[PDB]
Amino acid sequence: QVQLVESGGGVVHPGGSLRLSCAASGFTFSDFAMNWVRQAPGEGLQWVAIISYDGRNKHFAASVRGRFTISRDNSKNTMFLQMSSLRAEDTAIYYCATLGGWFEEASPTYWGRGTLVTVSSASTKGPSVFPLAPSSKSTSTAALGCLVKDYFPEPVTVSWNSGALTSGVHTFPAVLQSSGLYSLSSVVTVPSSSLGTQTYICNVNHKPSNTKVDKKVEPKSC
Amino acid sequence: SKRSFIEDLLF
Amino acid sequence: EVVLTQSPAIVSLSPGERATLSCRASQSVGSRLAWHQQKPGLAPRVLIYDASNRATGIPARFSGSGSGTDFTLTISSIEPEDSAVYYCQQRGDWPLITFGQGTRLEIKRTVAAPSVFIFPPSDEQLKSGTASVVCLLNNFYPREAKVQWKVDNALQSGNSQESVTEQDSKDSTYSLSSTLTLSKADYEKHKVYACEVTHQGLSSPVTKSFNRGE
Repeated sequence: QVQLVESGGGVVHPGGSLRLSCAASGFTFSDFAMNWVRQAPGEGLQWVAIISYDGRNKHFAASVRGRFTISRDNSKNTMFLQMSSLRAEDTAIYYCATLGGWFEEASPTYWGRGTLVTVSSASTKGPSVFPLAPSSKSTSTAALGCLVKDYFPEPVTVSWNSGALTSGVHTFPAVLQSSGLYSLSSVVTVPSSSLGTQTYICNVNHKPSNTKVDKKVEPKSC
Repeated sequence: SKRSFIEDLLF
Repeated sequence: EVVLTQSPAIVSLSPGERATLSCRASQSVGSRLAWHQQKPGLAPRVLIYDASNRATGIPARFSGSGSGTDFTLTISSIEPEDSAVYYCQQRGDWPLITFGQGTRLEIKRTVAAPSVFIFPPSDEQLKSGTASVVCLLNNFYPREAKVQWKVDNALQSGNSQESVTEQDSKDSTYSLSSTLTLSKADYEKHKVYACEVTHQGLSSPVTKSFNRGE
């Protein structure tokens, strides 16, 4: 299958530089012009840059022109976006994509998975995982969860019982607290009859700061 | 190349 | 150069009905217009290309139309799975690609009252100096919900933060979590910690309280 995978995302200090790469597979890379598209935390798509099939034609949106450079290697099916003089507005999810070309018959549109870039002077800090234990806060089913507090930057991924527990899980979107740190919570509804019998472990992954924290949430005495 | 010649016009 | 404007900003509709999304271009772009779908949390996916042609794996309920300056995307039998944001994108100025600001489709469903659960702070966090009290509202519709923390019948402010999951693709509900962050000292100085929920599914405002050490 066709695949576009971006890499290089991370936190970068304001004014600093970061280099994003896009690995292509499953299609003739050298035939397609390649774009970068970015998306602010809750905003829409914003086109950023385009690199021609051969690599001698480039264009950049005015807001990143003079700070971003773009390159491609058709022998590795890779493309690179070199960002410099980064500022707060550049904080986004960054996608690489083919967006139809210029032919009368539009060429296929592929979208990458995307990579997160955070432009911030704050330091990378791992999560403190605190239990949300089941208690008399149940209906008929019981709710339990994990509180992921004071981490930077995003993403954290939460799975339950190593992904075996998927039904009923809700991982709320992360919120930036008054401290410049992120707080997230993940919950799951389970049968109350299994609280004394079945172990429930939340698996918090924070790839930015090196941490994999596993927390067992035990029912409260209640 | 042909295609490159037109793409220079577009750019 | 080619600005795309999308209307409406938001559209809420019941399943099986028909949505019509508009994208107007500041200058003619012929048929060189495409529609993308993004379910938030996931990357975009092309939906319509050349303004009327479906892309791979796109069901036939989706249909595009128009040319020149006016364009429409039509969804005929709305499914809950179509809860998403839709973007239009022109390629007429091929070195200069532009996107529209986006249009969100929310699926209407029967009104569902929230399941409200309170979570006392964990002793482990308490000895760190902070107390986080979590109020969870689970599987409700519509989205509009008012969550108000009260400590010893004293309404709170500035010390709460809320986060809403995206609308679920199958049951069309929302879930909300309000987090009350407190000092270890202020927490131990009070007894009644409540979370009052106001919602269309509730006949009267509902208060969810726990008494510290009780």
